[PDB]
Amino acid sequence: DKRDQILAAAEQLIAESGFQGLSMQKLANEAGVAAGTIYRYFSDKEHLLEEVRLNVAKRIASAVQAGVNDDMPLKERYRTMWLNIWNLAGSNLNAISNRVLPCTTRNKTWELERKMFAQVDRLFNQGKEEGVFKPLDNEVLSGLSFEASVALARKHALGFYQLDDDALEAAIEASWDAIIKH
Amino acid sequence: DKRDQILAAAEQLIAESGFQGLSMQKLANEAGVAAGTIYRYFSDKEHLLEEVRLNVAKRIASAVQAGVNDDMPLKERYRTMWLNIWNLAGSNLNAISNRVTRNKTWELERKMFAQVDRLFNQGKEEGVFKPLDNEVLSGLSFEASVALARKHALGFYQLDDDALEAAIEASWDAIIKH
Ligand SMILES: [Cl-]
Repeated sequence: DKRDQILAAAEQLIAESGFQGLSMQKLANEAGVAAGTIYRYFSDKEHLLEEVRLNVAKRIASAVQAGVNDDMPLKERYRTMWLNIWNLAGSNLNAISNRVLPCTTRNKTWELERKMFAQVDRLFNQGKEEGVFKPLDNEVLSGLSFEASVALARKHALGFYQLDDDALEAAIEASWDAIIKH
Repeated sequence: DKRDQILAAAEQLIAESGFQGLSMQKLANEAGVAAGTIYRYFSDKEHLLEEVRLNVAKRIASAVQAGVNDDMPLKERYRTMWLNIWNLAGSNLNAISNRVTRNKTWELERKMFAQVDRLFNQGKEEGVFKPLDNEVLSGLSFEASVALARKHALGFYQLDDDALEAAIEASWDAIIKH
């Protein structure tokens, strides 16, 4: 089964030179398969692209959630994921997803991707249940904390500022302030 | 206006295809000119691109700081900017900026956002804000406006008014001392 190999080649090419650039021929060349092999797995370029988006979302979700267990205290689960996000900066996953349609597909993709972040939801739900977090939708809590520090990571990896360990922990703490009740 | 036409065409191609779809041939064709005319008005693609970046940055800076008066209270300026950012989402201009360097370019760009720096410097000097770097303070607050606004413009998630007000307060919590 060459599906992952093809997705890996595809993702590399998209990271490199984007969605619209993708050639089925170079894909086959880079994946090391005949063109015909690609069509045994994907009906056409457009279906391949959707599978790429879903596959990138799945990898991000497992990277973000790596090392988390729901036994940890809330703040430690938060810190772990926050730091996993920081360490994704400069990766292919970030590169690809910073681009990502109609809205039959657009909403399909969005909905399928949300299901993949089950431990992020459990953190925010548990926090709200415990009276620790502000009572906002998990999408808002995510936007105020995790999703925003993608921005810090991005701007750090691109050189806009250097952050020492004291400074990083200060950033983690400040973002926690955004989501906790005061 | 011919120069400006080329610049607008450049920005449009970039909005559609990024810097990787910006070839001089494609631009000539998008602007309805010969490629020579491009070389005449900019010297080369690098210089065309620096002008695109500066143009786009100035327009973003203008939008971000619209209606901000330096004498108003700290939190009022904050709110105005947070909402200005929110309303950039889904725009033409945000598209082109998303897709877009020298030290001189960055120095010139930063000067355009001087009000944003004065907000953070004044709040730190007054003991209101956490003593962090302005880029970090901005990362902790206004980038929440960007993330939320994006998801919102895409039609992914809808924030009613009370929720938007709460989100503005929450992101203020990130940057103030407690
Ligand atoms: Cl096969």
